[PDB]
Amino acid sequence: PESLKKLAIEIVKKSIEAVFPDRAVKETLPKLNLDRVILVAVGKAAWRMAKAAYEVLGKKIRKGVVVTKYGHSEGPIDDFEIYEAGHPVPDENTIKTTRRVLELVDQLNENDTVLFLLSGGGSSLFELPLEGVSLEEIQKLTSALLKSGASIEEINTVRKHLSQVKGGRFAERVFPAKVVALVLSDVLGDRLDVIASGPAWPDSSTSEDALKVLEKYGIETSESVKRAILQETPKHLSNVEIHLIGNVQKVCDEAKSLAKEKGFNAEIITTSLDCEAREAGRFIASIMKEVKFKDRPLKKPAALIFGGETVVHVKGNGIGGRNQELALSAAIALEGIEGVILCSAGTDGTDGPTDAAGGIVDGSTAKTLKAMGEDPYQYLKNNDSYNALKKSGALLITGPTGTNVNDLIIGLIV
Repeated sequence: PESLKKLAIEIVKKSIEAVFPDRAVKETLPKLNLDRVILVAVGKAAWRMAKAAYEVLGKKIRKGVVVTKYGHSEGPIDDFEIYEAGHPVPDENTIKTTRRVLELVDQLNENDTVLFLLSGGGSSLFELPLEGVSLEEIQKLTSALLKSGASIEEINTVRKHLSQVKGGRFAERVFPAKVVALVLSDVLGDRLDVIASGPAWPDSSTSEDALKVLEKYGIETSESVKRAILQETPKHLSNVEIHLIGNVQKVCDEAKSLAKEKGFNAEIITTSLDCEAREAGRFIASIMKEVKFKDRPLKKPAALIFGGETVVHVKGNGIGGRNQELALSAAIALEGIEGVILCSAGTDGTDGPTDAAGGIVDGSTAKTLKAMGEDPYQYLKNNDSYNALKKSGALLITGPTGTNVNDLIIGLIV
């Protein structure tokens, strides 16, 4: 009873380890046989990904540079240059460090290779406007577009046409050298045209597209900006190889195999979960009830695996997060059923603005709350999932993982 809870926590903890930067790199990079390497690592996981590459390659790296969030770097790595910069918004340090990265990659020859180690936050952490466009203008134009209700693709079209590195321009500067990118994806569906706005990915959108977006949302812009946009972005790239070394699929696969390794009939139901968090908790609960009482779509002992990135339409003023709402909603749906554990987790280690990664619940959780005089629906209505789970000993606390590939959910039935 106690032990099944422990079993699911271990599976969740060990599944996430499969996408820690160190292990993700070491399980991929050696197979690629890289030589004459300039290492460029950008992202919230930049420092650990760089350290792991150094250990694989050593002096085959001729120069290394690291840009990550303030407070994220963990000291020297041989003689690599270690930098930190603005996130979630780019600042003067972003400009400085990006400018330095372009000094490291210009005038390389066909025989050289850039090892591009990429994780979350790269739109903010990797940026240098085109000559005559200001960072402020970029900050302001983005915010104007968001507020006006522009789509992420429309924001992206405009951003790529204001930048020296987005929209494939980075790969274009590395030319004639090769780009081999290792990507640790925090974007659902691992869309490389969106991840960091595709600095080593061709930009299918045009200057015309960018200007039509601004016109569409009535956003006024300088002459400087409009004539910066007229410089078309690379429509094709010949010097790039991309490998996804971490994403939500890898994490689901590892949980599937860890679960099998423990005697469970295990399957992945989906890795593209994106609906409302509380409604997803009920759907998953309904599947668990099918297994429990009808022994399908898996026979007991069963392990159902889910991955994705749910959302919460915030109506109240509580504290919580998507994974904690998904768990709290499920505990309501599973009240009174023996033999069921559900465990949800942000692979961050951080669900909402909290120290918890998610929830760990069963058929007693809701009645533990009722027996204390609390009402589970009221915590959910008020978006106060964190507190409901703390009161019933159902918070999953992992700590920061040093990675982010969205959400893992696991349901066990016996």
